[PDB]
Order: sequence, then C-alpha cells, then structure tokens
Amino acid sequence: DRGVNTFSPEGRLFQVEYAIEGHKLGSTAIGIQTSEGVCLAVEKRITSPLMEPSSIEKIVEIDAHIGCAMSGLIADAKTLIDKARVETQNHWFTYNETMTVESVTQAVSNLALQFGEEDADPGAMSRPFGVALLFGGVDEKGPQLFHMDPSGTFVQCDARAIGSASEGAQSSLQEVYHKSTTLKEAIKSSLIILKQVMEEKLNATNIELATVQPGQNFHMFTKEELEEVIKDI
Amino acid sequence: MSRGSSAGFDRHITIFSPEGRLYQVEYAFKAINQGGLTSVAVRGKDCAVIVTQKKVPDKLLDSSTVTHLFKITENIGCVMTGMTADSRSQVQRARYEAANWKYKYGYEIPVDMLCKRIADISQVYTQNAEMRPLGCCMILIGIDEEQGPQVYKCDPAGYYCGFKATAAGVKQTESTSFLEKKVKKKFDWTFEQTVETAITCLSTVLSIDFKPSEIEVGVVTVENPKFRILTEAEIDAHLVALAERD
Amino acid sequence: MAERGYSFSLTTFSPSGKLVQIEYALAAVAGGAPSVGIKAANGVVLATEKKQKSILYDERSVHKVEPITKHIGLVYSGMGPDYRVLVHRARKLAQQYYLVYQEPIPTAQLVQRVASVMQEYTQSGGVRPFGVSLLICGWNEGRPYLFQSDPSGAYFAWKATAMGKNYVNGKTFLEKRYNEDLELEDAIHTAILTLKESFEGQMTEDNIEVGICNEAGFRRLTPTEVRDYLAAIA
Amino acid sequence: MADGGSERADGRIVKMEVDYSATVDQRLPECEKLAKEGRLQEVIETLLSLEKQTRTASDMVSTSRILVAVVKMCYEAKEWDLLNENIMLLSK
Amino acid sequence: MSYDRAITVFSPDGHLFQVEYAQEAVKKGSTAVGVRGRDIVVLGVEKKSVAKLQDERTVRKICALDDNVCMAFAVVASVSGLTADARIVINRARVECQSHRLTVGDPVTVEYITRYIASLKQRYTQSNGRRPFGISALIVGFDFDGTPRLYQTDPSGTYHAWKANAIGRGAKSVREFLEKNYTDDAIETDDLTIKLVIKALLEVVQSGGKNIELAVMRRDQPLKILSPEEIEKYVAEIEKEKEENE
Amino acid sequence: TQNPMVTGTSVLGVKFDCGVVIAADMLGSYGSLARFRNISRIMRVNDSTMLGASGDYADFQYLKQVLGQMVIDEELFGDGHSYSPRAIHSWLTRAMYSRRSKMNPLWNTKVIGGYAGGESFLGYVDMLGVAYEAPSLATGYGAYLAQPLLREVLEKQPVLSQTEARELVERCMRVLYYRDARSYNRFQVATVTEKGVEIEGPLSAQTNWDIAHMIS
Amino acid sequence: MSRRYDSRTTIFSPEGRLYQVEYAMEAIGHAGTCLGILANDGVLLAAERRNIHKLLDEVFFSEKIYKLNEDMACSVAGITSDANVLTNELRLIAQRYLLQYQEPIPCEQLVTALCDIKQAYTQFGGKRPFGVSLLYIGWDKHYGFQLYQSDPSGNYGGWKATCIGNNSAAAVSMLKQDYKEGEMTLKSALALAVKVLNKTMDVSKLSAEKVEIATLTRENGKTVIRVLKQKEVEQLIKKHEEEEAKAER
Amino acid sequence: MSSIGTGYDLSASTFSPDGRVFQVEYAMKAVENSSTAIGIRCKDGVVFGVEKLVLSKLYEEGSNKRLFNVDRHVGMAVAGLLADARSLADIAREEASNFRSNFGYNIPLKHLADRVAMYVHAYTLYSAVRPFGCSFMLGSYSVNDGAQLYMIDPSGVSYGYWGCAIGKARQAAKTEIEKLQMKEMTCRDVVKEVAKIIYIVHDEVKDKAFELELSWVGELTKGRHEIVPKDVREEAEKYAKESLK
Amino acid sequence: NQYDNDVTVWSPQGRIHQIEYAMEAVKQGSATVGLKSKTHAVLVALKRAQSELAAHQKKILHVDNHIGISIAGLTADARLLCNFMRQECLDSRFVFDRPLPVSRLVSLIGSKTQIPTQRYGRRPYGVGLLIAGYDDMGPHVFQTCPSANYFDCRAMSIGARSQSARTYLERHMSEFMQCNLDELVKHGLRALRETLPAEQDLTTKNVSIGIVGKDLEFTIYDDDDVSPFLDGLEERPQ
Repeated sequence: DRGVNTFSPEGRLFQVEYAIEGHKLGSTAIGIQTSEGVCLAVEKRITSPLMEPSSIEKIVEIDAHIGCAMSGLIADAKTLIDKARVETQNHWFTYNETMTVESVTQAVSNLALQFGEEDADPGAMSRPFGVALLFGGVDEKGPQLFHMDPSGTFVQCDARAIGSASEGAQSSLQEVYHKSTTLKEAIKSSLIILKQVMEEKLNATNIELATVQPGQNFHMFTKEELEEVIKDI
Repeated sequence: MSRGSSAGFDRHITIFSPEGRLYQVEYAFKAINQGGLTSVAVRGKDCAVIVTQKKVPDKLLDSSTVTHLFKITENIGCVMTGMTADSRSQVQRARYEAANWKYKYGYEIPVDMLCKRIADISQVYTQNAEMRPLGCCMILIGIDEEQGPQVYKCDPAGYYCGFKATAAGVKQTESTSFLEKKVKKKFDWTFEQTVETAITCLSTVLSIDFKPSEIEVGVVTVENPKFRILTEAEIDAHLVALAERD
Repeated sequence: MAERGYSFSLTTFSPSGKLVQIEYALAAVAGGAPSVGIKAANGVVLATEKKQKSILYDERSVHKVEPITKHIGLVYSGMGPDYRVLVHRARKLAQQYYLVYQEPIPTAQLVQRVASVMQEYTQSGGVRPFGVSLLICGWNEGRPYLFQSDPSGAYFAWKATAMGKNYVNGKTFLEKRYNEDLELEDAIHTAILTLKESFEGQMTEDNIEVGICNEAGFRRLTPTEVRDYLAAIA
Repeated sequence: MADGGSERADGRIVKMEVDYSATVDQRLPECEKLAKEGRLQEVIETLLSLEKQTRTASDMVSTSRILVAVVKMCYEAKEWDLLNENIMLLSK
Repeated sequence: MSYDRAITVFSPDGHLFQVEYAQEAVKKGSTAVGVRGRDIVVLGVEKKSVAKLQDERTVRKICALDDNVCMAFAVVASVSGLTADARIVINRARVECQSHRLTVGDPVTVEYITRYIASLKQRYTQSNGRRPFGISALIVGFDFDGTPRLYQTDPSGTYHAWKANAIGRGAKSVREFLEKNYTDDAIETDDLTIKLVIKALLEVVQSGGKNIELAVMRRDQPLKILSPEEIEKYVAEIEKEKEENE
Repeated sequence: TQNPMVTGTSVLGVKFDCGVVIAADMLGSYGSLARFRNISRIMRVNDSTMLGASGDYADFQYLKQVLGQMVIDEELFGDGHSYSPRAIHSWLTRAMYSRRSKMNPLWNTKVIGGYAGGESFLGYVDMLGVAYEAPSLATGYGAYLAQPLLREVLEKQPVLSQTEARELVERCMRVLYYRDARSYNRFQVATVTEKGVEIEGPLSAQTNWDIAHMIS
Repeated sequence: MSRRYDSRTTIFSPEGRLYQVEYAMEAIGHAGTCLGILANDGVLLAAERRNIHKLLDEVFFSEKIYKLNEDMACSVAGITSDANVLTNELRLIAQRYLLQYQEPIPCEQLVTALCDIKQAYTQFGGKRPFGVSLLYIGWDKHYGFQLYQSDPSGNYGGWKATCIGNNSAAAVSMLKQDYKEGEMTLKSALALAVKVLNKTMDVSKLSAEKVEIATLTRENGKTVIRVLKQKEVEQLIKKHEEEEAKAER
Repeated sequence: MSSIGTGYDLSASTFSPDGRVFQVEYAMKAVENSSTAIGIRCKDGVVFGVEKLVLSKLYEEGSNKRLFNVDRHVGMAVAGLLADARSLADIAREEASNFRSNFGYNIPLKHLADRVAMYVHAYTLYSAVRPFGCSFMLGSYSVNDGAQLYMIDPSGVSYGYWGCAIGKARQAAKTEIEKLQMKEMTCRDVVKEVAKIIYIVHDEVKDKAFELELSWVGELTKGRHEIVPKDVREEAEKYAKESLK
Repeated sequence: NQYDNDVTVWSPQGRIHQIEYAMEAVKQGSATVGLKSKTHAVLVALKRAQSELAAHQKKILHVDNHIGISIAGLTADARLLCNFMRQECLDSRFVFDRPLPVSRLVSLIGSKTQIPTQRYGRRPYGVGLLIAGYDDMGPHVFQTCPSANYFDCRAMSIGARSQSARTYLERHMSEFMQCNLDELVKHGLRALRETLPAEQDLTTKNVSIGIVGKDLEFTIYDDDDVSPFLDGLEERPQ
C-alpha cells in the first residue's frame, strides 16, 4: 500500500501523528491520583434510557485492586487490557504482591509503535494504536495513576485527562485540581471538566465513577452510590 | 522475444506471458552476458572435454575459486558459465544435493542423473520469483559408466537434453553452428584430437585467441575416470601440436 | 534468513471457464515441441520431437520419452524443468500405488494427483503453474489408454491428440483420422506419419524420438528402428 | 605458494611468451647469414617454437623477424619453402 | 495469514477503511431485532426467501453459538444478500462461546462474547493477511443468576446492556422505531416482547411470518426455533398494531 | 575410582594454586580401559593465548568439554574488541550445561582446572560434570578425590601458602602411588603450568617408581 | 514492487466485499452445468463434462461426477483444475466421518465443513477462493434424501432441485417447473435430468460422451452409488426425448 | 554500472533486465565511498590494516571498528556500510563457532569463502533481506592449509588473492602490491608494506584524522588472530610516515 | 514519496533513505550525556512532562543492578529493545555468572536493529541508547544507534546539536577517570546544557540521574531525589 514506514524529515512517524485524531472522536476519560485513593471517571455514552449502568461498565478490572478507564477508539482498548490482565494475575501468584501502576503501563506501551507495512506479526502492527489508557490502582507504594498514551509512552501524573480534546480536558484539570487533597474534592474535580469538554452534560447514567482507596479492593459503585457522587459536580 | 503484457501482475513476476516466456528466466540469460564467460564443449569416445576462459582482473590471485571448473563429484565434473556470483551460489546448492545423492545412491553418480537432480532443484527457482533463478548455465561433462563420454547442458531454467557437442555463454546460437561444422567433420576421437578440436572452436568464435594458461580444460578420460584439470603443462602439449596441425 | 515477495493472488477469473494466466500457459505448450499420441488399441504409442532445434542431438538416455514404470511412459510438450519434476513426482506416485496395490498407478489416477499440484501453483501467490502438458499412456483394465493433462490442470480425454506447433489444427486432424485395431509395427508407422504432419523440417532419427507401450511393457525404441518406420510410409 | 606480482597460471600472459618473441628477432641477422650457405631449418626453429603460441598479440611481434630472412631465402632455391610453411600454419 | 501489502493504512480521519467496509459486509446478513423480556429473550431475522424447494435452516441469520447463547446479526447498509461473510464471524464466535463452556459450565455470559469479538477485530488489523471484521451482534443469553440478558456489540468495538435493540437497514433508525414502541409494561409481559420484534422486521420486509422466523430462549430450556407457521398468526394481528404506534 | 560410565580415562589432575601461577600435573599414560593405549598424550589444551586448560576424568568427556570451551573464547574474540576470557565466566557457563546433561543417561563427573588472569580479573576455577564449581586454593575431583586430594588438603589447611616447589616434590611422590595403585596407568607425566599471561607446558617425559614394599 | 498493486483478495473493496469472490461466479457461468434432483427413494446427479470435444476415450469416467464414498456423490461446476484438488480432499473427509459415524454421511454436515475451507482462503492466506461450486448429493436418516449446493463464497444451501454451472437461473426454474416438492420418482427423475442438460450447455448437442449420470438409490441394506456407463445413459437420452412431451402435456 | 531508483528495485526479489540487480550495484557504490582497508597475504601469515575513524579524542578501541575475528584464527576486514558489515560478522561468528564444534580443526579459508559468498548472494534473492553493503576480506594463518586470503564482494563472488585492498582507489593499491614480491618477504616485512598504502590511497573528504589499527595472524601470534605485537607495530609505523616523504 | 518509503531503494552513495530518517529521530529526541570513570558510570538525561500536575517520566530505565540504560527517542520502540537487553543480560548472569561487559552486549543489539533496515516494508527503530555498564575491567559507556554502528567512548553526548557537548567533554576527558561519582554527574550537567539554547539552563525537575557501578547498586534519581547530585554546575560554558 501507500507507505506505512513513513518518516518526516524532522524525525517522527506521520502515522503516529494521524493516530490522535481517532481519540478525539471517541470517549472521554479522567484519572486523578489522590493521597486517599484513585478515582476514575469515564463516559458511558447514553443514547437510550434503557442502557443499564450497573450491568455494563467501561471502568474495568485489571486486578481486584487496580482499575482502568478507557478513552478513544473502544476496540483498541480491549486488546491492551486482555494482555495486561493476564500479566497482572500471573504477577500476583509469583510475587504475592500487587502490581505497581507503573509496572502494568510499561508492558502495554511496547505495543503502540512497532508497525510496518510488511513483515507484520501479533507483536507488530499495520498501523499504530490511537488509544490512551488511564491505569489507576492502589499498590504498596501507595495510590498511583500512570498514564499511557498513543505514542506508547508511560508518565506519572497526579492528574490526567484525555478525551474529546486531550489537551483541552487536561487544561480544565490544570485550573481546578491541587496535588494533595481529599477524596471528595478529587471526585468532584474529575466530574467538572468532563461535562464542559463533551457535547453531553453530567448525569448519573451519563458517566461512570468508581473509586479505589488503598486498603480496599476495586469496587464498582452501586446505583445509589453512583447517584451520590452526582450531587457534587 | 517479448517483454510480455500483464493481466496478472506479470511485470516483476515470473508468471506467464502470451509468448509463454517467464520474465525472471529471460533476465537470467542477460546474467550470462554480464560475466563474459563462454564455453565450448565437445563429446568423444576417448573423453569429454569442457574448455572455458579464466577471468583475470589482476595477477594477485589464488586458484581455488577463481576457477570456473568445479568438482561436482569425483568422476563427473562441470563448468558454470555466466555471472560468477550466480555461479557460486548454484555450485554451493548443487554440492549439498550431490552429497545427499551420496547418502542415498551410495556411489559415483551417472551424468544423466546428476543433471536431472540439478534440473529439479532449479524448477523450484524457476517457478518462484520469491527467489530469482540463478542466472548461470552449467555444462556437465563426465563418462557415464556404460554409454561413454557425455556432454549435457542445463540452462538457468534447467532445460537439459543430450547433444553431439554443446556450447553455453554469451551467445549459445553462434557458438553452436561453429561447433556444428566441427561435429560434421567428425574427427578420430583420441586424447590429443578431442581436446584440440574443443580448443580450436572456442578460439575461432572469439577471434582473440589465447595461451594455454588463459584457459582451463577439464577432461574425463577413459584413461582415469577421475575428473582431472590438465593444468598449464598438459594444455600446452596440445597447443604446440595444434600449431603444427592445419 | 527469510523471504517474502508476492503472496497475493496473481490469478483473476475470466468468464470462459478458465483463469487468464492459465490461458496464456496453453499458448506456451503450443510454441512447445511437437508431440503426437495415438492409441492403437493394442498398446499406446507416443512420439515426440527429439530436438530442441540446435540439430546436434546425441541421445542414449537423455530422452523426452521416459519410462516412469513398468507400463507408464510420458512424453510432453513445453517446459524442461517443469517436466523433470513431474517425472520425479510420477515415479513416487506410481510406486505409492505399487506399495498398496502391487500394481502401478492407473492413467486416471495419476492424472488426478499430478493435476492437483498444477492448480496449486495457480491459486497461490509467488508461484506460477506448469507450462507442461502430458501425453500419458498406460495399460489398465485390459485396455490401452491415453490421457491429456493440460498446463491448467484440466483434463481432456483423448484417443488421439497432438500438441506443439499447430496443436489446434492437430486435434481436428486426429479426431477425424484416429485408428484402432493396429498391429505393433503398424502402430509405429501411423504414429510417424502423424508426427510428419505436426512437426516441420527434417526427420532422421536424431530429430524424432518414439516410445511404445504394450503388453510386454513400456520401453523406448532404438534410434535405428525409428528410421525404418519413417521410410516405410507415405 | 606465490604471493605478490605474477600468479601461477595468470599474469604469465603479458610478459613470458611475448618477451621471448621480441628478443629472437634481434638475434636473427647473425644466425640468417649462416643459413643461406646451409642449415636454415635450425635457424628459423628457435623463433617458431615461440610462434606456435596462438595469440593475436604474438603476430604483431612476428612482423619483425621476417624482413631480414626474406632476402637470403628468395636468393636461394631451397630456403624459400621453409619460411612460407610457417606462415601457412599461422593462417590454418 | 500471508499477504504482501498492509491490510489497512491509517488515515487522519480516525477510521478504519476495513472495519467500515466490513459493516456493509454484515448487512449482507440481513436485519435482526431482539428484545429482552422477563424470562424469554427473543430475537427475529428478516428474509427466509421461501420457494418451497429449499430448506429454511441453511439461510438462517439466527445462529446458535451454544445451547443457551444465541445471536442474530447485521449492522448498517442496504447492500445485497449473502449469509456467508457473517457466517464466518459466527464460526469464530461459536468456538469462542464453547471454549468458555469448558471454562465455566453454567450458561455462558454474553459479556464474554462481545468483549472477545471487539478485540478479535483489532487483532485481524495487525496481521497483513487477515481480513478484519466490523459487525453488530445481538447477543442473547442467560447468566448463572437466571436473569434475562440482551447485549449488543458494535463495529466501534463497544458493547452495551439494553432492554430492546435493533440492527439492520440503518442501525440507529430500527433502534429508534423500537424506542417509541417501548413502554415499561413491555419487558415484564412475555407476550409483548414478541410483538416488538415482529413490528420492526415487518417494516423492511414484505409479507413476513415467512420472512419472519424468531426464536425464543428460556432460563431453564435451550434454544427453541419456532416454526414459521405459528409466527405468521402473530404477524397478522401485530401489523394491525404496528400502524397504531405510528 | 569414583567414576561412573568411563572408558578412556585421564587418571589424575593435580591443581594447586600459588600466587600468580598454578601447577597442574597430569599423566601422559591415557588408558583406554585397563590397557594404556597412549603412553604419551598431552591432556593440555589451549583455550586461548591468555587462558589454559588441564583436565582429569574420562578423556572422551574431556574432548566434549574442549569443544564447548573453545566456542566461548571464540565468542569474545567474535565481538572485535578482541577480549580474552575471564576464568570464571567460561567455567561457570559450562557448569550449567553439566546440570542439564545429568538427566540423559550419559554421566559426567568431568573435571577441569582453569587458572587464568584475563581482562583484569584473576580466577582460579574448577568445573565439574555434576557441576560442583567453586574458587579454590587446591582442587582435584574423581579419582584425584579418592587418593591425593586429602593429603594435599591436609598440608593446605595449616599452611595455606604452599609454593610451587613444595608442591613439585609432592606431585612426583603422589604419581608414584598412582603407577602402583591405579590400573589406568604406569607413570610418565606432563608438567603444565598455567599463568595469567601465557600457557606453558613441557611435553610428556618418563618417570619411574621406587621400590620398598617387599621389606616386611 | 507489490505495494502498488491491487487485486483486493484479503483486503475488502469499496463494495464491502472482495473482487476475487465475486469474479469466481463468472468463471462458473461458462463452464459445464451440474444438477441434482430429488426422488422418493433415491437422489441423482446429472452433469455436463468440461469436454466439448468430439472424441473422448473415457480414461477417467469421472470428469465431472466423482463418487467420493459409497454413501455420497459430487459434481463439479466450474474449472476442472480447482476440482482436482477438491476431489482429493473429499475422498478423505467423506470416509473419515464414516469410520467414526457408521451411518451414511449427512449431506448438510459435509458442505458446511467444506465451505469453511473455501472461505478460509479468501479471507486469509493470500490464495484465491476455488473456482468451483460442488453439488453434493447424499442421504442421512434425520433429513432424509438430500441435495446441498457449495459455493466459493462459503454459502451453502439446502435444496430439493437446483442447478449450478452454466445458465443457472433458467435451470433452477426449469427443474422447479417439471418437478415440484416430492413429485417424481427416481427413474422418471433421471430422464428430467438429461432434458435440462440438452437445453443448457456451453456448446449444443447432448451425447453420451458429453454427459455422465450418477444414481444414489438405496439397495437391499446398502446405499449404492454408481456412475452409469455410456450405454445406460444412452437409454436415458431416448427417455429424455419422451420426457420433453411429458413436461408439456 | 546500471541502476535507476524507479523500477527494478522496489522489492528485494526483483531481478533486473540487465542480468545484475540494481541493489547489488548500489551495495558496491557504498564500498567505493568508504575508506581503504587492506589485507595482504604473506608466506608466514596474513597482515591486516584497517583505518579506524577518530572524530573525537573521547574514543577508544570499540568505536568505528573494522577488524573482527570471525573465528579466533580467521579475521575479517570490511569496508563500506558498517551497519551491515557488523551484522554479517555476527552471523559469520556463529557459523564459524558451529564448524569448530563439529569439525574440530583450524578451518580452511577455501571452504569459508564458498559458503559466505553463497550467503551474500542469498540476500540478493530473498525479499525479507537486502544485499550486504560491504566487501570484505577473510584472512588466516593455519597449519592445515597455511596462509589464505580471500575477498567476497556484495555480489556474492569469491575469488582467491595474494594481496587485495578495497577503498576509494581499489586499482592503484593492487598495482602497488604487484610491484613488490611477497615471495621475497616473510610476515615481518609485510607489516611495513601494508602500512604505507593506507595513508596514500585514502582521500580525506569525510575524515579529519584516522588511526591505523593493524592485526596479526602470523608467526608471533601462533595461528590465532591477535592485535599486532608492539615491535612489529613500531617498524610498521615509521615506514608509513617515511613513504609519504 | 513511495521510493523513499521503500526499504529496497537506495541513493547513489549507497545509503538507504530509511536508515537516514532513523538517525534523525534521535536528534529530535531530548539530549542525554553518558560518561565513565574507572569506578562508576553516570547517565544524565533530560526529562519532559505533560502538565504541572504531574511528575516527569524517568528516561533512565532499570535493567540490572550492575548495568543500566538511558533512552532518547521513541519510548514504544525503546521498550522492544529494552525487553531484548534485559533478556540477554539476565541470561548472562545465570549461565556465565560474569557481571556482563558492555562491549559484548551492544554488538548483539547492533544486529537486531540492523534487521528492519534489510527488510522490505519494515521501518528501522529510531531511539538512541547510552548503555552504562560495570564489569570487572571497569565501567564503559557504549552508545548504540538505530543502525549497528556502536561507539566505545569515555564520554558521549547524543541529541540536539550534540557535537558541542563533546567539546566540553574533550577538554575534561582525562579528568573523568580521576573524578568522583558526584563530580561525574556535575560534568554531565555542564555538557547537557550545550545542546539546548543558551537562553536556558537546567532545572531540578528536568534532570534525571542514573548511577551505575558494583561499588553501588543501580539508582534512579527522579525529580526531587536529583538534588544532591545536581549541586555544582556552571551556567552555559561557551
């Protein structure tokens, strides 16, 4: 086909630069790291009032103590989560300790660029991934939020938002949040940017929030407990 | 000739033309013409002679693979004609197949069977464009055990049949007709004559001539069925005789 | 180390009951060597052009008339390398039959199995199907038989057919002409006359090559013999 | 083994046979003077063994020997056959 | 999985050419609506194309992936018939379903199938020879909790829980026509769900109940594919009803 | 003794390490079974120009250890930096291959003595076929273990600073017991000294026993 | 290069479907026709050979209809070349299932399994899908007498009378017109089979050499698959003369 | 030389209509731009000399190398694209090591020269790999067959050599080897003779200063490929400067 | 165009265009300085972050407690080579038990990164590694490119206008071997600023420090554990 080895004279891939535009049409995800937990926010994308928030999630379990909220292209997120889930469970038998939020993000980051037009294998691709994932979980070093992106780089962040506008959703988050603060203020800060960047506005079946504290397991929130977080936008 | 029309993706692929031509094979003939090597081969009843030119770029050489005479098995010997790079790869493949024959057959292989194994292998190359055919040409010489001396020629493709006398190289057709007159005139086959008739033909077609050191003659005599290179001395013996011969 | 290059289909269907690239292969056998085959009904005789038109030919075993086994012979028209593999494969197939049955491979069966590789090479990318067509003879069922296997892999059943230069014209002349109830000696005489009609130029005995299949078994006629037949008939 | 300069079947081509031919032409008149009176066949022979070489290149060198030789040979009625024969070999 | 070009190359749109092309390939597997009841979760398909020289089994868009999970397919387009390309997604889906029964022997979950399918489509992108998919499935089945499930998946790789969803001939359009028809009564009453499926199919197809074949699946019993003849009886009443909601 | 599954044996390999040098003494007599097939055989191999090997135990199992050794030095040269091995890495990499080889029915109690100084690191290593490998002052395994090693170790424990001369007279004495006790040889030895700069070894020369065991 | 071509074999086209799959159907149109008809006590296959030539020797009497098993039969509609490979795969599958099953192979089961291979190539492997639609006739207990139709597209169909090969639209209607659901018995059905073949050919005139007729009739304890000799078909060619009158009347 | 950048090199399995692939012709062109690496066969060994590029005074022996030991007795001097030369050294290192395991003797160079030349031709054949972009010499001293020097081009021709040089001026250096008789020399005199030729042949347009690094496989290194001994190096170094002047 | 995306089209200089692009990829990536002594090896790398409410990504990666690597370029391409370097070093440690030389390890990496340059239709990687190691000879800093070509340096700097950093390094080349662990870092800091504009100097949170030896085990200093190594720097030497 038309070049999939394509470098610019600056020295980056055109194809990677193309990958971001896909994320922008997709879903919106907020991850905030708190001292007192990690809270994860994600767009459910309502479009009927018949879609049940308790039965279906897009906050999903990597481990029983670790969560990941997805953004951008949905199909692409699933492939990264299934390899990451096994790596995590295999880690638990062997070490007998929960996997660092950083440890899982590094593994997925390998997949992002390895593409080429021909000589492709499962470890390689025909075009780079356009999803950014927010892996949030509590480990022995404390609550951490690590951020993985389409360029296949891992960075520690105490607040990252990626969605309809990646940089836009992160600039709203830069104004509100402060580094060290209470759980309710972090949960409030995640919802608040979310409705403004989106076309869609804040409801209790519009978005999905689940919170991981340290000393707790991953809990996906009940119908009532999802509605409690809505009162403070 | 034809360069073919595509209806598949024939242009860089070996697959058919309306001539029946295979693109990679026709390109294999142009590989012969690159090397500059031309060979004249003569069959007798005393011996089978292959005589071919030895390339000299400079006078600092060792002769062990500058040589285009190769031992493809101890009794039966051969030359590769054409581009020297393609020749070395083919010689290499053939020798592993030859050794395989040694494990299977257990002995010295007939000239008919030796050419047939190389032909089947080269069928793999010819059908592929995955790996381009090797654009060398092999003339096997040797004494088939009951029949006598034989000269067989395989093309890059692998087409082989018997001939009274054969030629390979930059131009097959021009060399053959010169050789055909030598064949009509059918000389008394003894050692001195069969070598000499081969040597005279290769020199007439070029019209450059040579000294004995400049060519390499390889014979398979009834005297010793071993494949033997004459060397500078023995070829010289024919050359001096040849001058006195009309 | 590894090879790729060409692995997508090279062959596209044409509305004619055949693909484009195979149709082109059948022209290749036409520009091939003249080979004629006639079933005499007390053996099959097959005759082929010995030459590759250099007219230095010195055959003692290097033939294009080859016994595969006890009662199967092959003569071809088209490509040399493509043919050598079919001969090597044929013996392995005949023997494959010889092990199970304790008789070698019937004409019909050998054709089914050779035909499957020739098609294989079509559908697959990075390969091309043979440029060879076979005149296959055999004695099975208590009757001589003769089959034609084309470079496509299709088979056409023939009591007499001609290949090589003017093949098309060759088939119509045979379709009308074909004979049966022929003595062995006559079989050769008819076969040579048909070869005269396909093949141009000189015929002597280092220009044409003849092989016969009968009850005693397939063998390949000595260059002296062919000459005596050739002279005999008008 | 041989290493450096000329090979062991290559690079003997430019010097060896060609040099010998150039030298014997020079030697020739002294040797020709004795030939007319008698014993020509040994005199032309030394040059002839070289001349047996069949290169294009050797012929050019060979133009030099004949010039002196023709004078005595024409003079006599028996010498003349011998130069002419050699020349027939070159063509044949 | 062998080719010699990439299967897709990325765009600055952020669409995959092959997944969108696949969506049309799955509307070849015509229109399918499925509604979730209290105890019977029902899906029905468009066209059986009856000519009474055929069998009814062979054209089905209803495929049994297990004996307690079943699905009907489509997505968007209007393009020509062909069961076959869709059928291929079923053949992967049926192994996927069956491997889970080996792992968890209770009636296998809908969620598992949908998730595996989204990831399955991304994976095919990566291999150069593998043709991607992009389909929607109306997954119907039961859990080990005995509660009804109707799930649906999309070419965008995303699966959602629903009380009624329709796919085919404009996915958003058949779905919206069901949104009107839906009331709170509908899902608990067993009788009411069946009528929803038949009104949606009756829109795009002429003379249904011969082109409406639907299956009910139950908590305790496996897949039952109803005869068409008992479905036609419903179509006649229900078509009276369909005009009323409009 | 102490040698499961042996045919051609090297009987005994002395190895005692002194300050920057090792002396190893090994007999030239190389019994193919009870019969001394070769009266002189050099059981000294050149790993490298900067390393040396001397080996005891079955001699066939030694040529195997030799081919494996040989490639490792090649690997280092192979880079283009043109490094000479370190005694610990080559001996150690092979100790692992001796853990794998146990499971199949061929046995190895193969014993080599590596002294090298290369790169900047000084090793004395001993590597076994059961894979007991260690740094040492003095070692010998197999048949060496049954009879000379304990007297060599007994002297080595209160005086850990024995020299190549005190060891020389002792090597000559112990091998006198080998000609008499072992059925794999009748004397004659090669004296090999490994250094950390060059591999040295004078050829096998005869030696002959002294009798005094028919007095009582 | 290879990166500058199209053939859209594994790659989907603007159509939403591959070129290679659609093209295969065109090749099938101008190649000899195969039909299978249902009878009350058997099933039969009738086919037009790919040989339009005037002289055949009959070396292989299966040049269109090959009997795989003693429980099954097939026809070829398309190119004989892709058939050759497929014929060899069929002799193995048909007998393997039987070793296990000990019951005459179900007509449906066979086709779906085969169709899976036809689709496998077009989707992946970078090979084109076989240019042959195979018409399977067989009998199993739980459907009864059967005819199933195979495509290069991986489409299967349960039929009672269908025809594929040349001028198929005409042919299926013509089989429907003469033969309704469950109407015609085995002998009278063999006649009907030749009658449609006479009308529909790539090249006219129906002869013994151009046709091969196969019967599945259940004999006393065994289901017998025979390909009829030229001699028997000839008696049907006169029967086919009688049949033309009979359809009309 | 023939090659055009459009057509008949848009796959590494495409054969050119001239009989010699464009890609192989391109591979030779890169050798022609690079610096001169020489290796001359002696009667008692082989002496290598390859110039080691110095772009900074931060560099040690490891930077910009062109002497490899394929075996530990066989050397490899390469010239041209360094990236492919070092990869072919790694596969070659493996190929030598496997040979030593099986065969068990100092390998005869004549066998290496055929197997490597065929391997270099294989990469021209195949699509997943492209031709090697260097010409290299293989040189050894052994007792099994003596001193041996072979050179393989990126075409995949092996020819035997008394003394070859590859560089920016391949023909001028080879005439200069011809003038001198190595027949008269022993391995000691050869080290002097290699050293001068490298300085004169090479034209600075990309260097800035180079260091000559030379290697012995000869008499004072005992049939294993070691870097030049100190005495030999100093004898060699003086003559090279003297020859300039 | 498409003749510059082909890995089978070359210049008349004999350079494949795809290898040429692949070297530049490093150069757009952030500057890293790697130095050695005769007891230690120091990796100083320049960081980046997405936001002020975030900590910077370690560009120093942890392999072993005797060898350590620092990346400049693409992280995802980096991670494949990283999975390769960890696999080989650990192998070496189990089987050989030698604390692996740097010099052997880089040459094998050179082989792998060379494979896509020969493959048709596959792009070369484009990340630069300065691999710091400590074996028994002493420390080495080897630099491996997106091509085979690898360097044995006393000090090297790669990235934007990296030639300028080498000049500072060359003036203090001898000193590096005498200096201490603490100083080797400070001389690294002073090189790293030359690459960047003279309008800007380093700060505490854009410096990552990776220290290597076997007199110490491997340490990564992040954004606030950087400070002790950082003190002692000169603002823009010209």
